Amino acid sequence: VYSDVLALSMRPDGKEVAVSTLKGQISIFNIEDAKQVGNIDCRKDIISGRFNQDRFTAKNSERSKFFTTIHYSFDGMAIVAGGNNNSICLYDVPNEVLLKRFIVSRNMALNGTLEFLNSKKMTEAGSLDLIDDAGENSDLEDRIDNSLPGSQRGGDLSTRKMRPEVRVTSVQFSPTANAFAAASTEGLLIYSTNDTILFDPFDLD
Amino acid sequence: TRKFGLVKRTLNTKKDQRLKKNQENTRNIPQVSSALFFQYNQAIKPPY
Amino acid sequence: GLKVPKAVQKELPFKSQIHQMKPQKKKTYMAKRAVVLGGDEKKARSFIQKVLTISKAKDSKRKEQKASQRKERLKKLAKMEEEKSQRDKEKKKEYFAQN
Amino acid sequence: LLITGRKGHVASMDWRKGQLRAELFLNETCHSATYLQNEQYFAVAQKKYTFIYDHEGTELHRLKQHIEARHLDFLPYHYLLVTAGETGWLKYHDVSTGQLVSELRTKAGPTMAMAQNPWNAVM
Amino acid sequence: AVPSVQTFGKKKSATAVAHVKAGKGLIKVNGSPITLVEPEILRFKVYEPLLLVGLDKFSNIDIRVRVTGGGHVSQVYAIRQAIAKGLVAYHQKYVDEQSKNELKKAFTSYDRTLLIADSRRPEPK
Amino acid sequence: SSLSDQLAQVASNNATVALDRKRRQKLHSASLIYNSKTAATQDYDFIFENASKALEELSQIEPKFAIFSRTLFSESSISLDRNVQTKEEIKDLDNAINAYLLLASSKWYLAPTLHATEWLVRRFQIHVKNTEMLLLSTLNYYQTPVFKRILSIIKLPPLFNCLSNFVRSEKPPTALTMIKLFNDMDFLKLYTSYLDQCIKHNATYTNQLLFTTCCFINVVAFNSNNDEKLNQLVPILLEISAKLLASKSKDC
Amino acid sequence: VRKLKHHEQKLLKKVDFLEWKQDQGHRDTQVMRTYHIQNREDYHKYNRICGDIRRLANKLSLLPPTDPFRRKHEQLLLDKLYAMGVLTTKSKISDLENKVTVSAICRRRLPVIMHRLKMAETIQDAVKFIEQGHVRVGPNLINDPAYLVTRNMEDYVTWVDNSKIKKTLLRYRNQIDDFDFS
RNA sequence: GUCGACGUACUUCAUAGGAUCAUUUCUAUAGGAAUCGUCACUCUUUGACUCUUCAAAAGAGCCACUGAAUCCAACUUGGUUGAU
RNA sequence: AUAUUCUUCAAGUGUAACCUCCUCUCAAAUCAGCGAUAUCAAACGUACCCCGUGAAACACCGGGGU
Repeated sequence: VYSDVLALSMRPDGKEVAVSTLKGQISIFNIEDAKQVGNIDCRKDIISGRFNQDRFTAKNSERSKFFTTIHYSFDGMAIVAGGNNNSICLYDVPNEVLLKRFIVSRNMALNGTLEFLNSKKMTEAGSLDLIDDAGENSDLEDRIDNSLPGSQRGGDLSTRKMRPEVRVTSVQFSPTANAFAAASTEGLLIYSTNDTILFDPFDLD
Repeated sequence: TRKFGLVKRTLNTKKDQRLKKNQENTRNIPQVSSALFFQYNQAIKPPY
Repeated sequence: GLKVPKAVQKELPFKSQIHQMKPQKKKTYMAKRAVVLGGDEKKARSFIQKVLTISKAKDSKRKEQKASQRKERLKKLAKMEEEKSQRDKEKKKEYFAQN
Repeated sequence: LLITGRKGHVASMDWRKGQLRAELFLNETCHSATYLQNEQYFAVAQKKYTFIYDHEGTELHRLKQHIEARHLDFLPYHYLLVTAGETGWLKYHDVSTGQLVSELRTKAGPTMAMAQNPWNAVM
Repeated sequence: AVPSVQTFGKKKSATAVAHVKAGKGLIKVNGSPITLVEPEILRFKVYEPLLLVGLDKFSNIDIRVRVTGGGHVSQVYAIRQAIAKGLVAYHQKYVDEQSKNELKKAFTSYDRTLLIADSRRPEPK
Repeated sequence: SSLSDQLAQVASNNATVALDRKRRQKLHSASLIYNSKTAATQDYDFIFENASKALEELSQIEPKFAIFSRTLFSESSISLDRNVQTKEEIKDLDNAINAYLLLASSKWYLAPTLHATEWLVRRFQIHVKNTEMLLLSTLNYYQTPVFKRILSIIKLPPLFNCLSNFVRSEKPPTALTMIKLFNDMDFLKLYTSYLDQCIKHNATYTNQLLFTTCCFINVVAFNSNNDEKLNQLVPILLEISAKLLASKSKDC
Repeated sequence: VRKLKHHEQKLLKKVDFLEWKQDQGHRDTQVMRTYHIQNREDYHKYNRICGDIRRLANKLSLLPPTDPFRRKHEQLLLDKLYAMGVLTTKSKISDLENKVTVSAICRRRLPVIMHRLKMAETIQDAVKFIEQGHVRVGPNLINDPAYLVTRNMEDYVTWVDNSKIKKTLLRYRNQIDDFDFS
């Protein structure tokens, strides 16, 4: 394949393999042959956050424009992908076009949400979020910064000295009822269609 | 437009002049005497 | 001189890539322009190249003369170092023969 | 004049004329500061560690001691920087030698208010 | 300046350095047109990136290709690789993106060896 | 705004206030006649002797300077600093000095006005406080060596930003750069309010009143293309020439 | 202050405003410069760990030598402190008290490793490239300069793909390939 | 087969006489020079501050209004009785 | 002094005062010396014709040129 692949998944047919490379693009291979059926392009329709401590625009950072998971539906006709970005996708497999894009969360508290930070936070020396408000707090137990220096995704949430990142780690479809669960930073999401407040007719006269 | 790799300005010790230990910062060949021979020393005469 | 194979010369790290200037073939405009003073200046430009040849070789022979007598002097010097090595052993028996 | 932001300013302005000696942006919180012995050497009370700065904005010392400092004061005939933070203790730091003179257990809890006595140098 | 894109093409030990720039529609190989490639039976093996996608998409571009190494055949697999890569990496740069995924799906269904180097690294059993 | 922008705004308001000795040895050292080393070593008492001796010569040339020896050039007006006095009293010190630089500007080639204004420079700080009426009174002497000295002191106002490359320059400010001054629409509105102030005292002299028009002609000349620029220009120029015809003087 | 005179000297034999015994030679600044580390408290955030190595080294030295706990237990630890790469060799058991220094743990920092692997020219310039976002570890790019990197993970630092600084490198060898959009 | 005994051979072990700096006076010695509320000028060293080269990289992003500088187009003036 | 306050002395593998060694000296990189594969120019060397000097020497005098 072209770049580093990560997070494979196989169709329940047993005849196709869906890949998520680092260039963003998701490719669909055959197994009995080595050739590929097609690939679907995922670098554009991924929403990426600018973090608070960043120095680049959210448009041209290469943090989150790939997909660190993929899971075929049990129909074998749709892929749900999710990575360290803010967004989840639903690609159609034959027609090769995404269906709907889901923003996982809208929190200023988490880092990877905003495409564009506010400008009034930027004081001449630095963002007004990176300033430690920890010493202002009334209790002792809040003020004690025990964060290790470069601990990323570490043991406790205190040991970051950063806001938690937005990432959707692993995504699977449900077996039963058109649901799929994406495991987020905020916690495991569940999307569904159990409403059916929708007029989806078939063969009306 | 703030610069990258900024760091808190702090005191150089190997370079600063205000420190006590760092406050500090023509050949000469004496002619062998016009009296002297190789070792004889031809000038000394009594009285000594 | 040593001639590095080009397959070695190609995958070298950037710090050490050997600078080998290709010869120029198409005549430059500047090498068709510049004036060379001939006649009297040629007799006074041959001569400076004839003096600096002498003073480079008179140095590099006399500078070789020192490192010829450097080699002789340290052989004479180590012989005096060896006598002060062995005889210093003999005193520290004749000292500790008393003790 | 010396001022400190609760978030990050420390500005050691000359005040009558318009000159500006040092402007330090500290991303730790800061509570109070005084000039110690001249206009030249001042001492902020950071998030945890009272620092000792110079007229340019240089650090001169990261005081390992003085481990909380809400209220900070100097008294000028003894060269004796005094702190009393949210830890109860009361520490006097003889800033000419650098030798901490006396560390005093207050026994009464977090020091809510401190101000020197000029005539007497008791506090 | 001049919009260009450089792509490589590699078979057995033959490289293929295809500069692609916006131009008038000439396609050269080693300072010679592409209608004069040597093996004369495998000339349609290098007309594949011309004729698969359609010869209209070469009307505005130049394809300067120079090759070294290889043999008679294993250079023809290098110029068909670097023209396919040099065409499909100019539409993602200086022309439209939806052109590129039309091309990358066109060369794929025909022969994937046009794009990625089929590296026949050994296997021990 | 930032901190250092606001904290340099305090510096302009205390530009004259002598605080340290080094602040005094920079302010007092600049003057019209003496160089920078010999100026700092002399009292106001020394300067007042040379001024009041010179000012009595100007009173002989015309009697109008006799009044200023009662108020500004008097012996009691050595102790008064500007900075100590109230806001109403400073505007009267300006309105004396503004009335002074009208009478001073005419006799400006002469040596005694150079020794006369210098005490009014060095004691009354007119090279910092009111340098508009200092420069507008002496704007016609740009070729002379006395205006080259006047440039070598003054922190230039925001309206005279055309001359800002000629401060402490070798050669005098050239004739076209004087036009780039008058080409501005705001700098003319001074030179109206300077002239209508200057006509009311009926002391407008011949060489001055030429250099007004010889700039006011060229401003019409440089703007002869832009018909919008001329349309906004004649509330400035024709209101002068209306008031310039009301003069008793035939020369105006 | 003044270069005080000879009679001023003997009364002020001990005063100094810049250098204190509390301040401990300014060792913390002196190694903050050599490795260019951003925030000040980062040193003593390591030097609490690097001291905690020696306190576990000391009490494990106070056990008797033929104890199959003690023989197992520091060799269990030197496995980890070498995998993380703070110490050069695994053989000596007294590296664990003598060679465990902060400057040892402060050179498995990411910008030092980008200067060791000759990625950036200097060590300040590597902080300049991390903060701008050109470097990555495997999938995800890394943005804290002060990322500790395991000796095992030291294999995987590269320039982030399609960057303007990995594009310039490939132009020097005349080996770009814009199908990668390098 | 290895280890003693003896013989041989090499390696190694003790330094002393002064002077100064070391204690917030005083290193122990009277054989040693230093107690002053400063005002200027010169010269040198170091530090910021604004641009900036080897030499890049990244832009807290987008709009609206007003101001300026450069570069052509145009016009005017000077210019083969000599512009650069 | 009439259980606390104050005072004297003793003891503590008591010590966030105070002494001391470590918490620096890199599986690093630059700049300076040195200097190779190379390059441009000039001179000099070999052969070849030409010009001056000279009365003249296939000139043993100088010069130019390829």
